[PDB]
Amino acid sequence: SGFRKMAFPSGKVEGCMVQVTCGTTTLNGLWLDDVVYCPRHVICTSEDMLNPNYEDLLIRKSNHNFLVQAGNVQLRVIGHSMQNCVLKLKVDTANPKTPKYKFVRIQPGQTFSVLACYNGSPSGVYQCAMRPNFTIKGSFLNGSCGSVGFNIDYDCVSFCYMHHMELPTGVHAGTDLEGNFYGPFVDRQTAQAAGTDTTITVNVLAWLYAAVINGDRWFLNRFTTTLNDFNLVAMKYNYEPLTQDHVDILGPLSAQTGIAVLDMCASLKELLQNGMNGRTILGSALLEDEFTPFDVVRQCSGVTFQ
Amino acid sequence: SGFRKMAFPSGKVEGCMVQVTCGTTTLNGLWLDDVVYCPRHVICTSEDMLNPNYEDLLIRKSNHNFLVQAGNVQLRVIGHSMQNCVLKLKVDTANPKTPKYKFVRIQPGQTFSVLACYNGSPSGVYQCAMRPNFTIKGSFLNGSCGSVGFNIDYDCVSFCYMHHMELPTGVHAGTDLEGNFYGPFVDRQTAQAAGTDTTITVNVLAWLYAAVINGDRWFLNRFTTTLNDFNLVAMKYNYEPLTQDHVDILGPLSAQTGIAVLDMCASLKELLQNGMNGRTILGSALLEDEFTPFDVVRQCSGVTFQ
Ligand SMILES: *[C@@H]1CC(=O)N(CC)C1=O
Ligand SMILES: *[C@@H]1CC(=O)N(CC)C1=O
Ligand SMILES: *[C@H]1CC(=O)N(CC)C1=O
Ligand SMILES: *[C@H]1CC(=O)N(CC)C1=O
Repeated sequence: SGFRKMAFPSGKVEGCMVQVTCGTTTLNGLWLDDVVYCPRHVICTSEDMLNPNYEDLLIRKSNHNFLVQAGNVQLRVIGHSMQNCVLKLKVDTANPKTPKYKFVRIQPGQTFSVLACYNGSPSGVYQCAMRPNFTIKGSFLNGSCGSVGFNIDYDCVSFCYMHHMELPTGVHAGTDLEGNFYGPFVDRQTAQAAGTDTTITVNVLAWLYAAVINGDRWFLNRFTTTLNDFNLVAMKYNYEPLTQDHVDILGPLSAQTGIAVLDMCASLKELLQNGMNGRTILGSALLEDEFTPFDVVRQCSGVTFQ
Repeated sequence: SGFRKMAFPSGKVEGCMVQVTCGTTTLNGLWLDDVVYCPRHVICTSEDMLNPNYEDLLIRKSNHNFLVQAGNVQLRVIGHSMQNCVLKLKVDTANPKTPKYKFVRIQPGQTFSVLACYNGSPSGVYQCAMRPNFTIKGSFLNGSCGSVGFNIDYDCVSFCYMHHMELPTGVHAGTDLEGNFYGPFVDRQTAQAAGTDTTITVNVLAWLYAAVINGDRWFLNRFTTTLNDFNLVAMKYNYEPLTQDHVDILGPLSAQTGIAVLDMCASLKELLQNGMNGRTILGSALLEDEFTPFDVVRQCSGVTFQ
């Protein structure tokens, strides 16, 4: 037993990370088959990034202005094109270590692992959640753009995120692997505001179930509320409203622990109004919303991957 | 910027994990060169584990009673021996993916990554700290024994931990790769008590420096204390005493931020007596002691590995 903010094993992703240089700008790219994917602002200079005209900038570039290195092995660029906010560089070699993979656009509240990289080389791995305002609260230094986020399904990698920028507020924004930004952000250096960040209620609930599974039950109370009246309290504290799909997703956690979703909601209700009063839950003095119901089930049953 | 509890990339370790079976007991082993390392309680039955006589049990076993699988590839066991609490199985094949590696016995308070495994297959990765009482607070289910903890130094893996058992209290105990337990635990199913768990003061201090680096400075106060008088407060709250080596290790964090170690100690002093009063620091409502000074420097400068 025990409970940890666990990330997916990163081995299959390490072998896909390359270093992309264009001009004096260097960042990370993702090498699958014979295509290298990277942020298109790699073609920007320091001055260009305030008001970049990407089509006009991309015109001045030819295949040989792009240097791609995979460790010590040089790749040769044969074609290049812009798909939304990512560049696709066709190279002469297919990545031998290309894993079975898929591109996926995740939804707010889902979780994934980030492999933070510099100069094409892997630095560290952490788990995080797509916030409801389509940002992530990550850990990125200069040079980490093109680092990717991913899930693993047995032997299959699902790439869902590419890092593009840090907002003046210290949070992080990026795209899917087709280059569409998550959220209303653009790849230019201007003031851009994220919305109100809210708490992911269904994840908190999944975490309470994890805590019951692991011996923390002090917060269980003898009260039963309704969905309307919980959501009425939820909205007051900047919590995402709970819907029926959310209750359905929690069904197996309900079944394994004998506690109805609505009863768990009533416990959360009380913590929101009264607080935790110094106590802790699974080690934490705050409510935690970076585990999905699937994460809890995976962790508490020991799902593995190739 | 930002700050995350980051783990090391696990790729180099994934390729070393095999599945070891003896009788009906299956667990994980570590395959480096032509030796497989695993917990010796693999040779125990369900009844044996209360009062195991390992030498007498190991006598009834021969090379062919040990089945080692690396994915679908079977390994053949040629020799076998017991070194303290680990078994060493000599196999006929050297692991092709053997990375440059070293065995190391870490000290309490150092951190490392755990690759949690089942049936020889990688499940997930998390960072943790060796507590001062030589336990770790991990996330392990039945079948995870022989999972290992490790650090990476550029292209070199430092194995420091092998998982052996969960205590009746829900915490986790294990050995180095030479089979010596960390702490006074034995590999038998009896009540074993860990000592008092204390907080790792030098790590907390490193984390305060990280927080100053990332914009959290509300806890900075205009007070200066002495080492004796801080330690006198430290011991009252179950904090590890601070020594001069500890102050020396923090020197570069002091230099980069302009804040003297002793001044930071005085800030911590106040949080210990007064609390955080609802506020948070780097996202957390508790003081955090699972980052070493080296972790903070690595994260805040973007150190990478092969
Ligand atoms: C993994 C491998 C693959 O092609 N798929 C299809 C959806 C996977 O899920
Ligand atoms: C990594 C590779 C190796 O043999 N060493 C010696 C200490 C390392 O640090
Ligand atoms: C990485 C991401 C980013 O914004 N830059 C500046 C050009 C990088 O190099
Ligand atoms: C893994 C670790 C442990 O104690 N067991 C029971 C025999 C395992 O199989």
